[PDB]
Amino acid sequence: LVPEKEKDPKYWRDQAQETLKYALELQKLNTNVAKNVIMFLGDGMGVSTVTAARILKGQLHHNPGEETRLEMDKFPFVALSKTYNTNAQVPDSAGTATAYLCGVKANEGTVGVSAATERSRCNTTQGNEVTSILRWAKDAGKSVGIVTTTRVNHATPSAAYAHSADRDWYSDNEMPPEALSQGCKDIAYQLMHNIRDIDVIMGGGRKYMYPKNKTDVEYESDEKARGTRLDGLDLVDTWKSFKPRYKHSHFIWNRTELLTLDPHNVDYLLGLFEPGDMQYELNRNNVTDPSLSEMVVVAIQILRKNPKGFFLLVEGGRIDHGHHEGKAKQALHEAVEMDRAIGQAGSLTSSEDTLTVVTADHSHVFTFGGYTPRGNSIFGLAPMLSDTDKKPFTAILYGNGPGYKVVGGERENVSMVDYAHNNYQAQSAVPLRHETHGGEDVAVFSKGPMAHLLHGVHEQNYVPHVMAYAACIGANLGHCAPAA
Amino acid sequence: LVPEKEKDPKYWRDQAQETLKYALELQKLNTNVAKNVIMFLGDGMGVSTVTAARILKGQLHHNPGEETRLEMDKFPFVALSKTYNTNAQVPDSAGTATAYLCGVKANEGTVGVSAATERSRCNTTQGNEVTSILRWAKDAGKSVGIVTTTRVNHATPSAAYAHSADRDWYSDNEMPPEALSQGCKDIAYQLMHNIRDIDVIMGGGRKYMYPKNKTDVEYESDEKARGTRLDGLDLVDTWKSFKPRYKHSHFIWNRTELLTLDPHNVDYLLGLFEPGDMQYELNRNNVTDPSLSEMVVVAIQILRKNPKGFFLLVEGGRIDHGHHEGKAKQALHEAVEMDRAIGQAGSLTSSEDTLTVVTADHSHVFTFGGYTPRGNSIFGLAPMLSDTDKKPFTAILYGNGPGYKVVGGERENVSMVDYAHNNYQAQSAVPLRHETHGGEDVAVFSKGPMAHLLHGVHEQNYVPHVMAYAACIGANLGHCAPAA
Amino acid sequence: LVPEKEKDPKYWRDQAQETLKYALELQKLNTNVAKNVIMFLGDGMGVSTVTAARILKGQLHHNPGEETRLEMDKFPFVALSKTYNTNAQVPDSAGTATAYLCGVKANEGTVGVSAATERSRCNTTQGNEVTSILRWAKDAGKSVGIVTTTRVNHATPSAAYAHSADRDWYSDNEMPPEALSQGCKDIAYQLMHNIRDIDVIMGGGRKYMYPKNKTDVEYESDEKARGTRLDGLDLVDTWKSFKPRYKHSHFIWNRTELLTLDPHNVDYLLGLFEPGDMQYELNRNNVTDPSLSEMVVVAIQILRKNPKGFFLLVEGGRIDHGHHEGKAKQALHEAVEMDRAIGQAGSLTSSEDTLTVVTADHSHVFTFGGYTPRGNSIFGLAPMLSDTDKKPFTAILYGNGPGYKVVGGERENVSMVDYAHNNYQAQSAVPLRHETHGGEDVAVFSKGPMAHLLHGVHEQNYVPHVMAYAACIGANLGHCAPA
Amino acid sequence: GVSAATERSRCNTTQGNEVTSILRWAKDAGKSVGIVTTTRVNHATPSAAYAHSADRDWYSDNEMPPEALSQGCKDIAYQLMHNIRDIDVIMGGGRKYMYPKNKTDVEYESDEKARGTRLDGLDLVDTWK
Ligand SMILES: *[C@@H]1O[C@H](CO)[C@@H](O[C@@H]2O[C@H](CO)[C@@H](O)[C@H](O)[C@H]2NC(C)=O)[C@H](O)[C@H]1NC(C)=O
Ligand SMILES: *[C@@H]1O[C@H](CO)[C@@H](O[C@@H]2O[C@H](CO)[C@@H](O)[C@H](O)[C@H]2NC(C)=O)[C@H](O)[C@H]1NC(C)=O
Ligand SMILES: *[C@@H]1O[C@H](CO)[C@@H](O[C@@H]2O[C@H](CO)[C@@H](O)[C@H](O)[C@H]2NC(C)=O)[C@H](O)[C@H]1NC(C)=O
Ligand SMILES: *[C@@H]1O[C@H](CO)[C@@H](O[C@@H]2O[C@H](CO)[C@@H](O)[C@H](O)[C@H]2NC(C)=O)[C@H](O)[C@H]1NC(C)=O
Ligand SMILES: *[C@@H]1O[C@H](CO)[C@@H](O[C@@H]2O[C@H](CO)[C@@H](O)[C@H](O)[C@H]2NC(C)=O)[C@H](O)[C@H]1NC(C)=O
Ligand SMILES: *[C@@H]1O[C@H](CO)[C@@H](O[C@@H]2O[C@H](CO)[C@@H](O)[C@H](O)[C@H]2NC(C)=O)[C@H](O)[C@H]1NC(C)=O
Ligand SMILES: *[C@@H]1O[C@H](CO)[C@@H](O)[C@H](O)[C@H]1NC(C)=O
Ligand SMILES: *[C@@H]1O[C@H](CO)[C@@H](O)[C@H](O)[C@H]1NC(C)=O
Ligand SMILES: *[C@@H]1O[C@H](CO)[C@@H](O)[C@H](O)[C@H]1NC(C)=O
Ligand SMILES: *[C@@H]1O[C@H](CO)[C@@H](O)[C@H](O)[C@H]1NC(C)=O
Ligand SMILES: *[C@@H]1O[C@H](CO)[C@@H](O)[C@H](O)[C@H]1NC(C)=O
Ligand SMILES: *[C@@H]1O[C@H](CO)[C@@H](O)[C@H](O)[C@H]1NC(C)=O
Ligand SMILES: *[C@@H]1O[C@H](CO)[C@@H](O)[C@H](O)[C@H]1NC(C)=O
Ligand SMILES: [Ca+2]
Ligand SMILES: [Ca+2]
Ligand SMILES: [Ca+2]
Ligand SMILES: [Mg+2]
Ligand SMILES: [Mg+2]
Ligand SMILES: [Mg+2]
Ligand SMILES: [Mg+2]
Ligand SMILES: [Zn+2]
Ligand SMILES: [Zn+2]
Ligand SMILES: [Zn+2]
Ligand SMILES: [Zn+2]
Ligand SMILES: [Zn+2]
Repeated sequence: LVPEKEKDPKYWRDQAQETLKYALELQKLNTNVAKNVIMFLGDGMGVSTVTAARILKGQLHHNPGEETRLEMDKFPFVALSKTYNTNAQVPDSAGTATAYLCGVKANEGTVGVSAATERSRCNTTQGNEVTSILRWAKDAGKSVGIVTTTRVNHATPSAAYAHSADRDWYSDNEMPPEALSQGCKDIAYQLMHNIRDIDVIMGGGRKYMYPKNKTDVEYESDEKARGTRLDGLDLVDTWKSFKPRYKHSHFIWNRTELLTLDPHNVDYLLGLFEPGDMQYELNRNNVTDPSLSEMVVVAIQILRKNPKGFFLLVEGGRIDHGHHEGKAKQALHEAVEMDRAIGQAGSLTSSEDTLTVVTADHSHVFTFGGYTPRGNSIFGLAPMLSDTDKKPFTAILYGNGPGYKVVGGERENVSMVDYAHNNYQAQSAVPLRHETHGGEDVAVFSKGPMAHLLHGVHEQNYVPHVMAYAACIGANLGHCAPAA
Repeated sequence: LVPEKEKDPKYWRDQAQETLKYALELQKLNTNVAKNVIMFLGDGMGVSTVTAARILKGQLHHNPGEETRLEMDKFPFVALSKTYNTNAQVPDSAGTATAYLCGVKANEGTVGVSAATERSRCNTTQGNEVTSILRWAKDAGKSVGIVTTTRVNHATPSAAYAHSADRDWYSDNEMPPEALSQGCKDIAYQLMHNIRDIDVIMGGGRKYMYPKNKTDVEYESDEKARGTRLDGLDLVDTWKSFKPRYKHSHFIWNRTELLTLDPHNVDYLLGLFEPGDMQYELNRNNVTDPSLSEMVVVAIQILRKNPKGFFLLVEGGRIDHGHHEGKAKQALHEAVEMDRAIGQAGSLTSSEDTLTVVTADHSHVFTFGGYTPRGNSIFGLAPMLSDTDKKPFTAILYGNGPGYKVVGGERENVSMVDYAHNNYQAQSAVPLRHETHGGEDVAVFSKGPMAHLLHGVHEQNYVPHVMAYAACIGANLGHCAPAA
Repeated sequence: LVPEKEKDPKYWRDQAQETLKYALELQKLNTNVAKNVIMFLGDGMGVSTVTAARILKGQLHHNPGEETRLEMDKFPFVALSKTYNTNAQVPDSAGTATAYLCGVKANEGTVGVSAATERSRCNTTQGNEVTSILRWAKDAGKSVGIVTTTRVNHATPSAAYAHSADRDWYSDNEMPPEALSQGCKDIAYQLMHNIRDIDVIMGGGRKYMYPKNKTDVEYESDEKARGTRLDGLDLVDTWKSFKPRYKHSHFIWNRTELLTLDPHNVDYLLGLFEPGDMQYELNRNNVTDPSLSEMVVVAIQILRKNPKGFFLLVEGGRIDHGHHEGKAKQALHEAVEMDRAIGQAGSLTSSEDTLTVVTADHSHVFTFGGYTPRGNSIFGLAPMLSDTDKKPFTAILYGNGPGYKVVGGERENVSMVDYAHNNYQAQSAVPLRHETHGGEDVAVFSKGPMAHLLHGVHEQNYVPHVMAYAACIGANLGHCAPA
Repeated sequence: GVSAATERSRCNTTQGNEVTSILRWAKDAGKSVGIVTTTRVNHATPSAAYAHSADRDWYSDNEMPPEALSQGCKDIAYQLMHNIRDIDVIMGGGRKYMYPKNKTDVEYESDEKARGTRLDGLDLVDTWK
């Protein structure tokens, strides 16, 4: 396409020199204290997904896109995060979360607990618990919030509150007899009982909260949507019970109630907007379900009221799922939506006292190549046909996953399919049920007080140690001590 | 494997708080002036490549691998660089090196010219040349060196001294008639003539220097190692004839003469170690050819004589050819070999005066992931088998290229083959003759003075401006005016 | 030009539909309490002036410019403000200030008093004083700050603390002895003595604080910089004196001191960076003198301490000087600089508890136009030459001012002149020493709590009344009324 | 600090029956707060300003029966530093309940009976700063 302004060297020079001046002003560091702390987590947002979703974002504005700036791009400080679990080389959603929430690396498949546990053997839990930064914030006075698009007892959000030996123990319904009978209690149970004054909780998981076979508020006619608690416990009610009566506690289940609440009025909030995982944003109901930006806006309004500050984890957690499904147009629109939410937060707070980290737990085997010309749709085709099998190919290609498609001994001629569809699954090399995670590092975008402390190549479990220090919470208290 | 020390949460807590202590000390920025600037370019060294190579270095020491620190991993300041070309969303090795060496972004396939130059069109070069940091540093009075493992007129180093409308014009042999008509000389010519006192040149490409059909000094029988020049010019000899009279000038071609040189006592070196590209470090002749770290060290020793400092450019540029061949084992080893060069360079210069920026031009469609357990070999296999055709797969997989191996509509059973061999090509999604570049972002690593200025998610063309500012060369001399 | 995307109707429809989608969501009105209040005041930044300024900001980035968004362009709520003074159809710098700061229109020439007072007559200042929103806000226990690129006692910042029957009475040197004997105080004396705890005061006007003939600290070889107080008073030392017992006061005078500051250690700041008016942004000493954005940042960094909130007045006051001189490139660069400063104010505060308001006191007779093509430089020429005298002309043109040039009965052919130059005076219709104000309306831009209350075409006095209601300060404070 | 649902020395009946004191209400509204007594500062009377316990006897953990500690409740001295962490003025007695078991006293260095008591090993004076 070649924009006309970009053929002028003065353009590229002027631009780089402006960039330089800013980097010269960034030498005055922010050594304030983090009153508030916010962490964004694109589940599965590796470095390649960041780029592809920057392109996507701008392309939704009829710009070439590669020139575009994400909201996460504007963060002054970036670093790289080594993401392997003690258990495995190519890590998982949960043990990574124990790293970047609890400050301790752990075995795959285990939340809230250290490496001294094995997965699914349950007596190995006690004495091997590590508490998260969300627990550190609450014990410090702050308000704590969790916002996600996955089940609020899924792998990423659990390690903010739970301590399980298996990520799969959503309720007692999916536990084995042994773990139950050995005393262990489900993630959905631990959401309500480990920290009982979690100010904001928003996401999915309505069906893990209600007594078995109880109908759903949204879908009566759906059986798989029905309750699963073998406890017979109404955990929505167990929740309302654990909050004082002279404080306003609201439980909502749809968008309309969400955009109806008065934030200066409510004290505790539980929004459970689907039985399990929430909608893809391409798939959402503008009526019944809210967006992630909507959840995050209201969440910060409630949590802003605490004068001690607050801590808010936000999981753009459905990015992982679009990739696992091999449906990249889903993964990428999911990531753009978590960027819209990042934008919102920066508008509702101030760089001067709020430390914001955007990062990923791990990455996927999502690539895009093919020498595509400037501005070529990210879901478009590489510019000419294969050197080998003489058929065209997509710019996006996966390393493994369900896109593998050899229609009769040869690979699909994607010219008369719709690669531009929402549920198109780009080809991969190894067919599988699901696409796997990637071992490559992920970036760490930091803004606000003490953000520069996230530098270089670090281990993933360094991430919450930085934040805890900046907000004078947790184990190290030096950034507030007069001894510093 | 799950190492024992790593089961104690004290272990990780102690490590992060170690890392936290280091991070606080970096609050004392290094505001010195860059006496010397050394830039390590790894042709095609994507984020995923760096991580995979970090593991391999550690696995060559029989450590688990994932917990290793490459030499480049020890740089304090990491950033993400946006790689796209004005022309091409997925860029090439030429127009990116215009950007990270001249600070201007260009069209794919051109070097040292603005985007107002159209590829292969010679009459569009005049008036659109843009000079390089290597030029800016000669003009400030420094020693300038180029040390690559590709040809010394390959697209990457050629952007440092040349201004050419097609990466492909190696000699005048490879130039169309009307391009010679119109007047613009080949690259090999420009290497000798544009900047006629380059202090160190070293790498491949010897055949491009000698006139057509002239037996190579090393490969006397080989017919493709003969010179290519219709010029008739002996450019090794022209290189000698430009240099000042009472200064000692040397031209080497085998590894032995390199180490016999006494650096304290040579002023102008030219080492041409192969008729074309130097061979992969795995096929390196201990006898006839030096390694990157051997070329680098001898180079630095000749350059630190100049009291005004030196700019060195080092390209570990067979990383790109590695991935392009699908031979992940080649490219990873190149990457590690370039890391060894980074350590050598570090122990021959001081941080207090030497800004060392390490980055890449672009990435590749190289991924790894298979849920491989901790310590797994990087070239090894994924633990359990494909859900869709029950065959095994390698943890390393490509998005395209020559690893696509269907053996009858079924995809090759790799339990049958040596998936750990050097020239083994991991499988790909789309069969192409050559694996393609990836359009995602690449890391920048920086240590030494002003290194904290390479900080965010920035355009690729930003890099040489930081370097030129740090060093008080080129356009913005502001780091050296009276302004402390 | 004609960018490639703008040829496609989907582009313009997608664009509108997202502009509309945002417009809907803005229906959930922000009714919070303005903890902090920030007012940005572009002196002379009329409506024509901010269209040209938005071109300029984007043209700096090598864009065509017209599609660029300023920072204030991003505020949700726009209004038109009727600027007329009470004895002047085309208003002045000071009497408007009485309106948009004190909520009361007044006569041209007078700060901080009502329309009862006649100019240069002190014996009508007696008992005709109106207080400003700075006073009202301080009176409710907020920190308050003034940050300007004119003198800190110029016409516009003097409406926040002074009640002076003549905007010329900068110090007592400039006052007729007839008024000194009626017993009035110069604005500079009034700064330090009326509201004695203003937390930040930043700008020009240093020479009015030191005693007469006193050699100046920055430009000492020069006597138009020397002290002017006949009082013999040292109001920098007088300023340090009225501060509470255990509080840190500074007084800084150069840019190095401004960024050395630790805003966790400075309760009262005073910063006087030039003897008189500060240097145009395009002329400024990178080293001795701070930009407007630099001053706004550490001003907010200090005032963020106070837990009750703060009020801050920011005046980009040198746009008026730029137009008055006919030098559009200075006036437009001053406007862009204040925009930068408006962007900074957005990242250091949050729109949930901060109402910020961007406006101008009045406009100028600055126009621009001549069927220029798209992307044409704002300081460039119309495409065709005058069909009458066959000579080029500049897109930017003035109603009056020093721009008028006739070289021997002949209007100046301008291809022969550097009309892009930082001091070029684009041609006018009536020559004058200084170009004049405009009597047209000026926009208001408001973001944050109760910002939607600045809504239509209102009188100019109505502005601080909305700011005061929303921050629960001053005379009407039913927005906090436990109901 | 507990309602009438709690039962004395039955720890697991604390959660959900805490009631907060006027001292807490006052700090929550921004007032400075102080507690000056001549008894120990974790004695019955002042403790109701900050603590919520099921037995007044639980001055430090050294006095707590283990199943109380097992069920997680913290001793009153602990709660004095942790519950409201900005009590402006705390004056009175109870120095021994603030330091780890057997640290001699700053004032009576040769008293058996005056050594620290904390099995937490904690220095609650530093905890407090
Ligand atoms: C969102 O949830 C609210 C529940 O508060 C729904 O409103 C209720 O709808 C039922 C069905 O007619 C009424 O009997 C209730 O009186 C309503 N309550 C309130 C507070 O309005 C609402 O319909 C839901 N919206 C959607 C789209 O499902
Ligand atoms: C891949 O598919 C395309 C289209 O399905 C094939 O190309 C078309 O062949 C028909 C045959 O008459 C033409 O009418 C079309 O114009 C062709 N082009 C397109 C874009 O439709 C193509 O040959 C197929 N190639 C392989 C290797 O399968
Ligand atoms: C490395 O290069 C040197 C120089 O080209 C080689 O040495 C030459 O050997 C012949 C044999 O008679 C002599 O006549 C030349 O004069 C020698 N030159 C010099 C400079 O000594 C040497 O053989 C080469 N070694 C390898 C391993 O290739
Ligand atoms: C993939 O190849 C492997 C090895 O070539 C097959 O596995 C072996 O097959 C032989 C057949 O005689 C058995 O005796 C071995 O016990 C098998 N296992 C191993 C570990 O060697 C395997 O069946 C092939 N799978 C497919 C789907 O083709
Ligand atoms: C900015 O102001 C500071 C302080 O007003 C100046 O520092 C003075 O430096 C001289 C030496 O050059 C000392 O003798 C003085 O004692 C310092 N002043 C004070 C008040 O301590 C500084 O030189 C000024 N810088 C510029 C660029 O104008
Ligand atoms: C306005 O000035 C321009 C020059 O700045 C005049 O144009 C030149 O006129 C001479 C002869 O009169 C020609 O030789 C040149 O080629 C013209 N062009 C330039 C760029 O110099 C123009 O005629 C003047 N017009 C009026 C009405 O005064
Ligand atoms: C847990 O129970 C199992 C019974 O299968 C036993 O073998 C194991 O030793 C127990 N673990 C511990 C830590 O006691
Ligand atoms: C949401 O509203 C838009 C209005 O433009 C409509 O086109 C869209 O179909 C609605 N949502 C979905 C999921 O379709
Ligand atoms: C560049 O060369 C071509 C080759 O003949 C010529 O046709 C063309 O006109 C030249 N470019 C311009 C701008 O004239
Ligand atoms: C290089 O030399 C080492 C020992 O010096 C030898 O063991 C190795 O096999 C050689 N490698 C090649 C590729 O020639
Ligand atoms: C007060 O103002 C009047 C205006 O009519 C003037 O004549 C008179 O002299 C003033 N007062 C004094 C004491 O001069
Ligand atoms: C201000 O600094 C810049 C450095 O980039 C320089 O180019 C410019 O000329 C300087 N101008 C003044 C007036 O100091
Ligand atoms: C207290 O403990 C007893 C057994 O020690 C238990 O049965 C009872 O349920 C507990 N109380 C509560 C309120 O859970
Ligand atoms: Ca719903
Ligand atoms: Ca050789
Ligand atoms: Ca000055
Ligand atoms: Mg997840
Ligand atoms: Mg190369
Ligand atoms: Mg003014
Ligand atoms: Mg008592
Ligand atoms: Zn995940
Ligand atoms: Zn996952
Ligand atoms: Zn390359
Ligand atoms: Zn004015
Ligand atoms: Zn004016």
